[PDB]
Amino acid sequence: KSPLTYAEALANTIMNTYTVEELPPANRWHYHQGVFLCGVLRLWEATGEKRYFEYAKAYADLLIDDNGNLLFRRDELDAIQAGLILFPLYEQTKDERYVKAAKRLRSLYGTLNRTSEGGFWHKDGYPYQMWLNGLYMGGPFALKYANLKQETELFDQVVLQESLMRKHTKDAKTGLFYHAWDEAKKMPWANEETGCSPEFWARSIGWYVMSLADMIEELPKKHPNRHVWKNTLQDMIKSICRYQDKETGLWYQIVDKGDRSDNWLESSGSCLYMYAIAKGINKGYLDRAYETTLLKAYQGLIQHKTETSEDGAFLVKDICVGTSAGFYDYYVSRERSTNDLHGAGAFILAMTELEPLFRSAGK
Ligand SMILES: C[C@@H]1O[C@@H](O)[C@H](O[C@H]2OC(C(=O)O)=C[C@H](O)[C@H]2O)[C@H](O)[C@H]1O
Repeated sequence: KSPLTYAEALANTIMNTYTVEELPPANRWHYHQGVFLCGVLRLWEATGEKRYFEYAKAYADLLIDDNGNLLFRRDELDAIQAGLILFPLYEQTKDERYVKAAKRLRSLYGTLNRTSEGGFWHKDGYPYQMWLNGLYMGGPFALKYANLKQETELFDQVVLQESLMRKHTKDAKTGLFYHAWDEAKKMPWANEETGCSPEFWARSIGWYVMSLADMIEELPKKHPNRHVWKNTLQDMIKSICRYQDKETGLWYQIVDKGDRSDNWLESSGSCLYMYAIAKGINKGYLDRAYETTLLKAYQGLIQHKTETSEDGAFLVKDICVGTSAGFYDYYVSRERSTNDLHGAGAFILAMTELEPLFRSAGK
């Protein structure tokens, strides 16, 4: 029941399930594998087991050639996320192929379309729409690159993107942030007055809090946002925990509507909150009192969402598949999948930040 034990169990199950050539979407550079591999590389640093490092490197090498060339969806913030695996790979090998690949992804920022205030469109196919998920897809990578190449322009970039998102999607009443915002107000889900989508979808908010929790330490010392983001995170975590499931300790697909019978407890979102809370506590951004909420979620997660198959495979169920911006009925109707990379990555990542607290609990 130690966090890392489950993390390795799930990691090995996924790796045994897919060769790096099969890791879905097969032979594509995408954030599905990106988040899972970020988890795998984090587990590597925590255990020192070379095969976690080698598996991640295998996927990178399948897509990045001898000259650092990489094929990717050029209009999506989503394409940048996997770039996060390039930093630990480069730091360990010093192979310039990874820095060259990272530069191709970093060069995308200047080619992307933006809203009138400068917020990146989530994709070319989603004109003038900012989705919370985008903060994680393009934020952390930008800061990691900023520190690697001493390009301060990227600090301002992330600060702007984050402020624009919070400004347009944060709900005063609940403290939760709406999934998406359409400056053009052309999408059917765009509120005629605010331009926001109608629901608080767990994972989207989860991507946001994990981002804040990880990006604070990347900012230069004394940076104005070290305090802005810490405070934003405290308020969001406070808001989020107000909706934790009293019985299971988990969170619902649609955060603020757990009473509805068509709603349900979703795994990846819960894990992302667990990660942000654990991370926040370890870095001193959140009151250590949150440890109980965290350990309660861990208990419910393992108890209600995990099991081992007759064959010995560790399974995490109720992970929502890739999802777009929409209405309530669309969100609750999303396919629930077992070991979907969205959830596997979130699960493993959460276990790596949880472990430390788990071992110092009571001290
Ligand atoms: C190409 C597919 O586009 C969407 O269906 C999904 O990606 C979106 O949803 C999510 C998510 O966390 O569910 C994250 C991305 O930021 C967003 O673009 C699929 O995952 C994509 O494969």
